[PDB]
Amino acid sequence: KCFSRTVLAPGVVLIVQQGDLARLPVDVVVNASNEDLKHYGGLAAALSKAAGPELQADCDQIVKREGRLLPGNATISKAGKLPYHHVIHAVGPRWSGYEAPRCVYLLRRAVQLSLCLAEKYKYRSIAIPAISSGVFGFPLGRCVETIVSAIKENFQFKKDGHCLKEIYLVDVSEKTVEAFAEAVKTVFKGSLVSPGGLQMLLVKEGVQNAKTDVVVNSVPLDLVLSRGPLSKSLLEKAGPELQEELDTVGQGVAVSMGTVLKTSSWNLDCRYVLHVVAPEWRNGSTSSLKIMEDIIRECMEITESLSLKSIAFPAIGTGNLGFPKNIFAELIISEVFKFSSKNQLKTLQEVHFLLHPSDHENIQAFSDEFARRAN
Ligand SMILES: Nc1ncnc2c1ncn2[C@@H]1O[C@H](COP(=O)(O)OP(=O)(O)OC[C@H]2O[C@H](O)[C@H](O)[C@@H]2O)[C@@H](O)[C@H]1O
Repeated sequence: KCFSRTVLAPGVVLIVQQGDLARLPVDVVVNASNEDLKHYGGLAAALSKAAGPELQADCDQIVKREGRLLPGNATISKAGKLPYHHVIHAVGPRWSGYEAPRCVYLLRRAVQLSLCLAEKYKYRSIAIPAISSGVFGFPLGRCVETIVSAIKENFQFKKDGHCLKEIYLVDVSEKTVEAFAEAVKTVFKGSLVSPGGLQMLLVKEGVQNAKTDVVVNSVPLDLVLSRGPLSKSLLEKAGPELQEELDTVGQGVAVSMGTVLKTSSWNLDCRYVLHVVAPEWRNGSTSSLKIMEDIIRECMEITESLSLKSIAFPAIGTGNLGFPKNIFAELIISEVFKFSSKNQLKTLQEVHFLLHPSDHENIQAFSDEFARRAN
């Protein structure tokens, strides 16, 4: 039983249907999974059954070679006896009344990530169930608006290249599908304040011209500052004494992934510069998403321990490391929120976002997200 049919964009159509994810006319289906890729209850169990042990087997090996996933994550496995080659496994969040927005955030990261994945393997049709709604507790109303919002933003934010044409939104119960069809109906000043007081300023200057107490740079494993365009602009403006200081502070240290080192500002108008070695997008890896949230937390954390009052973040990793810009905007914003609410800060009160005037995708990404957050 089909319900509605909606156009997103030329060639692309969103279809709410009733049906069984096991037997559907699409390239790939999305599984509501957990952190271990274990499929012991729910639909994922329905899927495992039909697929046979092959389905679990690959998962098990995926979990032993890449390790457990975390909420807000998605990977891709063999399908076994299913009418597909692959299943996309989306690990949605567990639902908590207190951490609502972070839950909304992670449910949506999962959906976004799973669209990325299907797009990577060039699929042109996908089936998505109401992830999280079952045994992870996510109230059916918010769950499905979030999924639909996620999908909208996928085609709204960058039209530039897309393999997907058919997105099915599925379930076997009639009410979940009613939700979905209601959800689709509903779905179709750069300055926020978190609960605990700290505010985030959208700012459209070169990072070199920033005037905060702390500024973050993104830099490679051997710490040369001349390579990336962000690093280059700081190097140029500060003086070469920043390269000399950085190489000397990172002397006795086996520079790894998620490494943060502090230097003084020289020519620059800030007091200190935090230099950070950000992870490659690696296709949206679990690691990449941890390590980056961690850097973000550490730089704010450090800053509170220096008793400083303000810090300037650029779109780190959205250049050569290949982070889809929207995903990042929304990664760092969540993290500033999550962090501010959970701590009682004494001196940190202002996170600025420095976006090059000529970087419209980054200006765009952060605006849209700021708009949602003020909405
Ligand atoms: N002057 C500026 N002011 C503000 N933003 C800027 C500026 N210049 C560039 N951006 C934005 O800055 C963003 C980041 O661009 P990238 O410099 O590649 O850093 P990355 O974090 O992607 O990683 C690449 C580096 O790290 C790796 O180890 C590589 O070896 C490189 O050294 C882009 O969105 C720019 O639009």
